[PDB]
Amino acid sequence: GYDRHITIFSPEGRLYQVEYAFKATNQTNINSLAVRGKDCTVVISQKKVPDKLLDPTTVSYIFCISRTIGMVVNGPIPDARNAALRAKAEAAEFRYKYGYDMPCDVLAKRMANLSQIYTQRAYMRPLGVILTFVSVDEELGPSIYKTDPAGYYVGYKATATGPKQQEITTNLENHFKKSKIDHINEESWEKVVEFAITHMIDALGTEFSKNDLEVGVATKDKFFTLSAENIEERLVAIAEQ
Amino acid sequence: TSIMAVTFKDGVILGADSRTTTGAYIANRVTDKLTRVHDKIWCCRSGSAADTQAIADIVQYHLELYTSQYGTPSTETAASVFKELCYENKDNLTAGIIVAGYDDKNKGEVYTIPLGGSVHKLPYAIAGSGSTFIYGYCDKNFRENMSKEETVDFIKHSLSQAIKWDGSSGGVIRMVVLTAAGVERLIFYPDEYEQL
Amino acid sequence: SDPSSINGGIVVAMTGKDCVAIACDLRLGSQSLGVSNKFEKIFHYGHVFLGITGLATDVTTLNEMFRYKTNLYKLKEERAIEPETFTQLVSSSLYERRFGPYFVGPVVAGINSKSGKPFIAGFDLIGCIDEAKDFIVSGTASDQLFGMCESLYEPNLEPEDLFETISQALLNAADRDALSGWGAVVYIIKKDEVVKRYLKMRQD
Amino acid sequence: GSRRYDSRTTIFSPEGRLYQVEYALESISHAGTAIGIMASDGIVLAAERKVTSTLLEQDTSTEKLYKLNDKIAVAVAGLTADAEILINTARIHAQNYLKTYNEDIPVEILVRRLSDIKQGYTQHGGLRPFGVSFIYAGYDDRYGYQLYTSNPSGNYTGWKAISVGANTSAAQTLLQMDYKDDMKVDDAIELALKTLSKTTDSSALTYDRLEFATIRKGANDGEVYQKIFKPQEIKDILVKTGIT
Amino acid sequence: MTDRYSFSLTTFSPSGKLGQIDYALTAVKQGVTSLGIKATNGVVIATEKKSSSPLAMSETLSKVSLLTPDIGAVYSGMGPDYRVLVDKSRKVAHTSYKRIYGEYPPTKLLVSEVAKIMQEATQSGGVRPFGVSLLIAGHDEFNGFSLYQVDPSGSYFPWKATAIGKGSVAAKTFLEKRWNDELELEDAIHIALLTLKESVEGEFNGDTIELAIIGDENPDKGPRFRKLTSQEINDRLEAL
Amino acid sequence: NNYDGDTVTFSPTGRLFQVEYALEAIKQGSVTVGLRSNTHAVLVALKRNADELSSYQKKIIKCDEHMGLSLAGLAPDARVLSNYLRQQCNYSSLVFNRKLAVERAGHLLCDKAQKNTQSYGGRPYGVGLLIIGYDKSGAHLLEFQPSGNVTELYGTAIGARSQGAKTYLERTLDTFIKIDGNPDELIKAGVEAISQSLRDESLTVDNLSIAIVGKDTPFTIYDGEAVAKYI
Amino acid sequence: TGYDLSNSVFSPDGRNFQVEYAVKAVENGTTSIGIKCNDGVVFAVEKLITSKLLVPQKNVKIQVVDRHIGCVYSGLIPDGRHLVNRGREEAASFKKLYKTPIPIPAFADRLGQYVQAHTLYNSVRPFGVSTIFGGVDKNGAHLYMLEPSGSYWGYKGAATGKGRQSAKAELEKLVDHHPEGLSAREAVKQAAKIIYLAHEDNKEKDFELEISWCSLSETNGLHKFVKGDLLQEAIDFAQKEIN
Amino acid sequence: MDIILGIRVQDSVILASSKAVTRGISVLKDSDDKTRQLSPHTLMSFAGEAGDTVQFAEYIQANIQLYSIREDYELSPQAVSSFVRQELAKSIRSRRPYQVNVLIGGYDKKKNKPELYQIDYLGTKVELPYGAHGYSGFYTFSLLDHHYRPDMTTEEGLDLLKLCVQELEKRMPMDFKGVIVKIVDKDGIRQVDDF
Amino acid sequence: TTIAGVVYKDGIVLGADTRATEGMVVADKNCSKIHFISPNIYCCGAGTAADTDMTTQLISSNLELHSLSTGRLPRVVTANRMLKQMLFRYQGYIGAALVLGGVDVTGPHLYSIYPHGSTDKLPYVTMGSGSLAAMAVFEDKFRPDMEEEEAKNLVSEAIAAGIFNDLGSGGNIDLCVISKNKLDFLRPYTVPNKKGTRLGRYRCEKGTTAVLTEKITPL
Ligand SMILES: [Cl-]
Ligand SMILES: [Mg+2]
Ligand SMILES: [Mg+2]
Ligand SMILES: [Mg+2]
Ligand SMILES: [Mg+2]
Repeated sequence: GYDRHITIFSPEGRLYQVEYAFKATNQTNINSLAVRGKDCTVVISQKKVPDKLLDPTTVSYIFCISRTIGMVVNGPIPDARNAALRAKAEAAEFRYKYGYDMPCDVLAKRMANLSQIYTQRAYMRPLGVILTFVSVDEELGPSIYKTDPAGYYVGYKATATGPKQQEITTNLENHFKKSKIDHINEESWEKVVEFAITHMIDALGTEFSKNDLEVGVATKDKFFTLSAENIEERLVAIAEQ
Repeated sequence: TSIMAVTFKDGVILGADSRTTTGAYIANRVTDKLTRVHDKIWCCRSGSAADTQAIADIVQYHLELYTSQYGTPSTETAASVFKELCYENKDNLTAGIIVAGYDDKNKGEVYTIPLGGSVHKLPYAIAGSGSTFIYGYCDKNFRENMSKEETVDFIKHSLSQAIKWDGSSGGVIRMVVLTAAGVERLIFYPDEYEQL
Repeated sequence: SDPSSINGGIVVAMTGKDCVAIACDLRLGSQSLGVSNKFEKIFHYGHVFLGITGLATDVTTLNEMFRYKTNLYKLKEERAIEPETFTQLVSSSLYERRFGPYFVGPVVAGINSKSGKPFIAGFDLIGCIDEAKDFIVSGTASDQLFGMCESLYEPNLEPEDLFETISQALLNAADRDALSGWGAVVYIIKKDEVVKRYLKMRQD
Repeated sequence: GSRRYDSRTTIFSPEGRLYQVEYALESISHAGTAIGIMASDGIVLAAERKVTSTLLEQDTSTEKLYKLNDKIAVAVAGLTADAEILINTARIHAQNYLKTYNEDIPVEILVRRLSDIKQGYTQHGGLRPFGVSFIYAGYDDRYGYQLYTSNPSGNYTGWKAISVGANTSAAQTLLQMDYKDDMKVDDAIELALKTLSKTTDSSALTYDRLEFATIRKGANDGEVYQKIFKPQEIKDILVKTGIT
Repeated sequence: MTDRYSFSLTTFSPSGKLGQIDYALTAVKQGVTSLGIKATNGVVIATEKKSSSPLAMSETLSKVSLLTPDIGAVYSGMGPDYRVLVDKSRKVAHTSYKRIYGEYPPTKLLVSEVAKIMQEATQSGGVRPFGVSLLIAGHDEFNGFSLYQVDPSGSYFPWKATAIGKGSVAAKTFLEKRWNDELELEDAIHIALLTLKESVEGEFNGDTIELAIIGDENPDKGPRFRKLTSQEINDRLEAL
Repeated sequence: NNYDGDTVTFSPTGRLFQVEYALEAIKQGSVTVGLRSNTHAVLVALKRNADELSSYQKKIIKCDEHMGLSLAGLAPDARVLSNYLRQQCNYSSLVFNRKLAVERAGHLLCDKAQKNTQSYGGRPYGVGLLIIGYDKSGAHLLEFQPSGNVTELYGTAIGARSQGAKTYLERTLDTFIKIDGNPDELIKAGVEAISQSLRDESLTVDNLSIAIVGKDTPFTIYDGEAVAKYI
Repeated sequence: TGYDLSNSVFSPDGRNFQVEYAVKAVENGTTSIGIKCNDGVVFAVEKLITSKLLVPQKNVKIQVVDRHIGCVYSGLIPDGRHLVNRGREEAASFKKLYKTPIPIPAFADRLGQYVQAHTLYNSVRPFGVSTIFGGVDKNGAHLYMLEPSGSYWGYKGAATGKGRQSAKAELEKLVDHHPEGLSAREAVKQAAKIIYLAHEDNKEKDFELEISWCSLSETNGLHKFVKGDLLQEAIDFAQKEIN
Repeated sequence: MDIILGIRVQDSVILASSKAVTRGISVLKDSDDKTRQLSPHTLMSFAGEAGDTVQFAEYIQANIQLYSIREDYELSPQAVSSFVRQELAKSIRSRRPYQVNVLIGGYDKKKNKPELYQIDYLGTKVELPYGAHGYSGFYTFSLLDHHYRPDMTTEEGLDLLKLCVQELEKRMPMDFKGVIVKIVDKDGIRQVDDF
Repeated sequence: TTIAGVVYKDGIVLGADTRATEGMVVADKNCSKIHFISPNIYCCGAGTAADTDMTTQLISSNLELHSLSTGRLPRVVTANRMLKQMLFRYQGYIGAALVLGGVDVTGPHLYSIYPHGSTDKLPYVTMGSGSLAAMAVFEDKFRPDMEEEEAKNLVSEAIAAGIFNDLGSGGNIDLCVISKNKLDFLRPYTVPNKKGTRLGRYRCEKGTTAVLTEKITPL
């Protein structure tokens, strides 16, 4: 039964190491969500600092890949940082070679192709991570593209990743069934972040303090993460209506 | 080419002429020799156009990748990357680059990298073929902690003289101002600076 | 010293009405010394004809190289290569030796088997294509050939009119070149017949 | 490390057999039967396609018979993809030889080269062997008309008539019975088709399930000509020989 | 990091089976149905856009890919494996052909090159076979219209019409009854839509079906590959 | 058990069995002792013969004028590692005109041994080394294990029955450390130490091997009748 | 089963058992700690005196990287040295290109990516150490801890080895009782105490205390070893607290 | 080396090659054989740079002898000449080119014809009724152009060759110390010991 | 060669002459010097022709592959970069001198690329042996934001200057007009010289040439 140890086909046409890499994805017990506004793309993720001895400022699963592209990771931090460093390198090389900023979906495809190689070549293991790339692309506008250990990728109107992804997914599905549009019809990113947090609260059935969340926002020509105080301001506005 | 960078109270200003020659033919009379390697780290280029463009593009790449990993690089860091490329490939390069940048901690800084690939941190720097004609003028007229308007005048008057005497320099005087306030581009036409 | 004029010789190609012609002298020399009067410079791969002037070792080598490549082409493609396609193959093959080139002057001639369209082409030693409808010239008497062709040539000549035009262009050009002559061959090429004629000329 | 997963494709069994070669030969025994028959005035290559369907485009299809050059062809039995790797290598070797010596490659020299490549995969590199057996039909001016076979071991042998693929035992007995040395191409065509017709696992032998080729020195002007038969031409020769 | 996998991971078993190729074919079997039909004046290839989530934008996932202006490809099996084959096929069409001959490869040769890549993943060190079967449709001047299937082994066959993946056995029977040598392209599209409806469970419309043709030139010459729009599919579903 | 097939595999309790098995080869080897004062450092080694016709296997190897070691375990592995030390000592002298510090020599040996414990295909070294030397910070004694663990000590012993000599040195610690400017008395203490590890056999003229290095003493090895004085 | 025999193999859980087995080697090692103070960091380690024959103060365990970074580890000591050698190469190439000394977070990721790389292939073994490291850069003090998986985070206090639970509890008290912060000299004293308290898990053999520190005020942002009077003062403070 | 001549008559090929080896100031040898037998019916004469000539000839000899053993067959003169040309053509773009000129005289046993190939150091191959390398042709070709007939006997070929050598001995400044003459025909290769 | 380009209100206008020479001899009087890079980007070439032809073809091919992967039209900056970086790497040994003009998502851009790998981004440029003659016309009459037919005439007038005053330039005038809404490839835009008329017919009568032997092989 060595067809379960390396990335070769089982008799059922399956790759068990890929399947088990998907399971490693949920090892952090963190859920992430991504939505698109008119002018922006918002990504939120749960933040859990279980140890008092940790410096909470260094505990992060959101990465600033380039100026325009943000990446949230669902999976263990070593593989997350492996993927983060590579995506940064790829995004910088691209800009040098081709003279313009790497689009979000082009990076996603590139990282998905790298992941595909680990599913076909035996000496390389898959990374135990799901990568959600976000930007406001100059041609395609607000963009969400997600990559997994199989080497699959696709664009999203919105998405969710983690142990409780189904609950979040259905909550988002039900909202977009009402509105009948592919985005959050809102001018300011502040309110799109408020939407994202509110709908995560509703879906998970848990309240959040400023230290329980982690937020990334993509606008035209920059991606940035919010501070605890910027998130607190967001939480105050939610509670006041 | 006539290029210079000058530190002042609020930061640093880079200046350059716009003439690019093939022998005696002016191949480009409106050249932009002030090139951006990071938000508030720019450089003035002299020497081989191919070399200094290639170098500047490589540096921009290095600092972009630096920024993704470690945050905003210092001007010293930028100068070091320029130096590394210029020194290690001295045999195959003809590049005389001035690196200027604004930090909030360090304020305005100027580094000059001549032909050999050495680095020299200076209050101001001059370079290019036209610089020879203004060593006297610039040394007599430079003061530290000048105002923005004084430094613009100092660069305008200096490059005016460099252009007047050097056939390889000419056209418009471009400038780039680097302060806490942001990045301002300035241009000065012949009819303005020739009558100074 | 100059590799392109050690051995000497010329090629010319022309288009006519539903036909093409390609012709060459037969000389091979070592500078002043005449060595061979049977050194043909035109080769064919299926219905595509290739003339090559210049350094004779490269002429031979390139013929052998294009025979190799067009044979494999045919086995894979299950059809004979066409003049337009072959022209690109020559260009590619020459340019891959950009900084150590073959000192040659190739000329392609042929009729496209499907469209029936007459085709001729020429290249510099590193592969730049000269794509001209009237005529292509090459070799140590290329200047002489340009002169002859420019004044003798007119469009849409019938095969036997075209034979006389290209022959007189070759012969009279060769006679004003020390390193060309010693016999001459002319191919008249139609869609499904090719006539090869050896010309009588002065042997000095 | 990696040793754990290594099948060791280039080892002897305790009996002195090469496991992978033997198992590759087992694979080849299930492939469609290919037959080669050598006559005084030419060579016949006949081969049966496997698992045909009505919707297969036959006139543009080639799985069995391949051209190596103008003088030499091959009939394939085994993995078609594996065969195409080797075929392209053989086509190159023939052109290398032609370039070097300005003469067409003698049949045996090409056969030995391909067979040596197959041999290498059994002795070094740790890779699986090519699951292919070839029948080589060719002509040169030294030995005239020649038939060879090679198998995954890299062993090759010469033949007057031979089969590879499925039911070779049965096929070889039938060929051994009816073959004679003074035989001609037209007779050999008939023998090849009759042998396939009796050994086939299909209900009947039809034009759509066959590939056919002849190498005949006879030609106008005495030149060797290879003829890969078209679907309609296979249908005609089946009627002529009285099989359909 | 020493890639120690220098040996084959696909080997012959005692019965003469290449296990990993068979298992790759099993992975293709599980994959969503795709088909191809050849007409007199064109070829059609089609498949279902099996969307993994309704929040996913299935337009961003292309199952039907342009390889050259006159050649298109569809698959059944593992999507990521298909994607890298398309990238390599697009590249090989330039390096091993267009940069040499100044024209795009004929369908059969581009298929041959893809087939070679797939064969090598079946024999080379430290790799598994590709878990896809491709259907490649195309046109070229001297061969006309053609349709090919390529399997994990590297074997390829030309077809008048065929299907691969989930409901291929039923679909191939359906095509055998309907196919003739006098079909126009519109007739072949109609038959493709009829055949594909049988293997689709849920929604059957222009947004859930991906369909492309190799046909006339769309105005050097115009490309013959054309992907049909969502609206163009729905128009032909009313005349169904 | 299932985790001892190669050096690249941890056991479930976090052990490296191939390294532990390499450590076992040292225990099978013949006893050797190391000890030092503030002025001198001494190696004593019990050499082992194959039979009465054979020679006694050499145990001590000179690495430089100021440094050398004694071995216990696979002698060819000691040859590899002592050759590496010779080269590193030599590099330090040629490039920097500097005698290689004993502590830095230990660090280099550790790192060389480590690479063989973390990579596939290789094997750990199957030998233990006692390195003595006199450098700019005085006399030094090191113990090398092929796990990579190098340790600076006043005295020690490795090989079969080495525990007896090690206990003796642990008792004598306060005495032998004070033997300054007296090479013969320090060697006596080393010969008396190694004697606590003998059974059945005793120290003969072709059995015993001694080495010394010190303040005004280059690394020199004594064998044959040169050690009869100490028997 | 068999998923634990080869590194880089995912078990059905999604775990890499070889990395988890490397953690056992870390847990078997001696206690080492790190304390982040007001303008720097303090490192301390337990050194077991196996025998009287060990020369006191000579077998130094804490290692400097560049001039501003301290590294200490628990587990397989050679594996730690190998990691520090790499760290020194990473810090050297960073400074060569960028002139400035490597920032601590930058340095942390260099070690992180290297350790993580040793979980990607079956041809290598994971690191049998958890490494506590840090120092002072342009943005102030930083303390990190890096595990065999390649996982690392920033810490207020950190502990690893056999006595880690004891040490962690002590560190948690300091964090609670000093929200405003701890001085460098206080952190040295507290580091001594915590090692002495954590020595109850290794109580059979006696031990030797080793402390180092980087502080902006006390060492000019350079890594230095605590020696002589300041070390003895910390030992005395530690001995007083256990009695 | 200096003079190498070749003439193809009715039923044989005759190669004539000078005996002198000069190293600058002195004539070191006057009996040097500037030829190698490649196969029983194929002879190659050579002239060019010192060392390279013999090195090249022996290298070719070795390869043809290897071919002969492998296939138990003698390659045709045309095949050997093509092989030789390719080796020289390969050589001319090398780091250090073989500066060697050759004549290949062979009897084709299949066609029952003598064949003479001339190949210079660039790989310039021509089949000829008579050939030479260096300055040898300048003196001799006018005589060969006048007298040569394709139906000549071997004895007539040797006489025409004597006339060529006499002209060379009269008008060439260098003393090449006469020529060794060898005949290649259906029976193989033999040396004319009196010339 | 005279090649030129300008930026006008709606896009790019490129122009080129048609003379190709071998030494002082004209080998082709109607050579196309405007090259396709991508559907929205074209290149005018001067310098060593093989180099220009090959370098443009290679970058065009690589851009095609890039564009298939990204699913969007390529940009002029990426065409500029790829050309520039390659030319720089070969240190001027590939003597490609280009005028690169196209229209992006970000608008119309015009570059001049030199053999050593330097580029200039400009509203108007000229290259080849006729650059000075062409540039004189631009310096005389260019203004920014010209209308299409005005820009067309200026480029044509610039190429004409090169044709007449430069011996290395001649033949017809070719244009390429690029905008968001269209691509017009005008070959030839103008024919400024009539081909010379020959007064006599010098073509020989059949049988004039002396033939030794003939052979006819059918196909
Ligand atoms: Cl990619
Ligand atoms: Mg794998
Ligand atoms: Mg001026
Ligand atoms: Mg003449
Ligand atoms: Mg004459």
